[PDB]
Amino acid sequence: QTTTVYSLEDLLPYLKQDNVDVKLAPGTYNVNGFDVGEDRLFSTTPLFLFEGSNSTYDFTDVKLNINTVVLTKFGNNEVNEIQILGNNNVLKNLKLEDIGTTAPSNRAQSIVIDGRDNRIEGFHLTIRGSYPYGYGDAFGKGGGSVINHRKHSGVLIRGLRNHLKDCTIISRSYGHIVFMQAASYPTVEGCYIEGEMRSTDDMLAEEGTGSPADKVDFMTVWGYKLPAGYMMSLQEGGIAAYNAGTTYIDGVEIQRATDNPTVLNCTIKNARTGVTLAHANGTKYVEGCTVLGCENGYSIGSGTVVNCGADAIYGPVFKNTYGSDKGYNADITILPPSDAYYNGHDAVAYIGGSNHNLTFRSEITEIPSNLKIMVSGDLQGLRVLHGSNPSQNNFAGTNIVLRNLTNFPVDLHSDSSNITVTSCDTDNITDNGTNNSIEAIDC
Repeated sequence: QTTTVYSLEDLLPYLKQDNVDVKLAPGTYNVNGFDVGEDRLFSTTPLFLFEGSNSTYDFTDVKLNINTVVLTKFGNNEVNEIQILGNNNVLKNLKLEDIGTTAPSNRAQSIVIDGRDNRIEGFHLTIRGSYPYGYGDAFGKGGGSVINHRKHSGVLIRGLRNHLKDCTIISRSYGHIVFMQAASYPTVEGCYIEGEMRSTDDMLAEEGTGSPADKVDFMTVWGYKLPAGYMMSLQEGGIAAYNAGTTYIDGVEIQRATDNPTVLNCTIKNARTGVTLAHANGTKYVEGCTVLGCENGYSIGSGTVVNCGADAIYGPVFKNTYGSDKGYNADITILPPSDAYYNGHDAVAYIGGSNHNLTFRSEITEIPSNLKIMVSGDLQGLRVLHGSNPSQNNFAGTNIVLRNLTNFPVDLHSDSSNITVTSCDTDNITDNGTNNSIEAIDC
């Protein structure tokens, strides 16, 4: 029943059909600029548009090389390499690599998952080609940028009950690695997700070169000159959910927030955030995850983070996003450093909002003097200085259980109230709050 094809040309008609079982034969397939045009292999974008439903596509031992010049061959329009519009499809085992670093004319996504009940499993994706590449989001990630951007993100999960499973996603592009827009019940499971980092000090060393950042005197979109002493991802979110998107399911165009996301047994390295789901609605659940060398570890707003780890070399392992955060329950291990420390945020965690139950565990004995668990206060976060992003900083925390099974110090700010703290040591706890309880635990 499986049909095997031996070229991209013979693959494309099956994408339009329902209930097919198709295999693209092992080999290397190249997509170049000359493959785009009216009489060419790819006359439209998305390049591979999966419109059928109830189909299975096997890409075992397939290497698909897409030249990044293709991101410029469709005018000033978004280019998606793969988009799934149908339902109940399974795509497996493709190795997809962007060749070169040519930026999109507008913007690009490697994979977009619409429809419902689709699964992409076992893919190996390498994302390349974006502008500007080397500043993270310092000079703009949305409208009103200081340096105008041509972003290129990895996997965009939308639709309903769509599933990214056992994939490796490597990004060397300015964009999210895995993100969700208008996705209901998305699941990310068993994935390895990886960006790369650059220090703000290395960016500031562009002074006098005539670089794009040098020409704006390093004035960030946050309203201040780029501060020294931070490590930034060149990517955006590793696994990030946003509240405003459009998706299509069964011909219906839907504009909604992401809801009910689940993230299981993923490892996320060198992204702006490990897992951020604060903007998603419904039930948020994160379990078994490992976050290494990200600017922020876990920020889900409300829900459960359990049996998860993060190191603190570049930023806090935990952050409450807003003072509106309620019901965030977490059990997070602060992992040994994956690399040298370079944490300009002066915090291992920033806690606020209300009715949280937070446990931190760690075997670390070598504690950098600037790292502390903060409950309320003025976070020295890269994007929240000098009143920038004001709702994400300087807010109160009330009625929170904090179980500090670590050697990290704790600072309870004046805006903290009714914090129930238990800690291995109470001598390194500063309490300036109201009606807080501090009790010692024996290891």
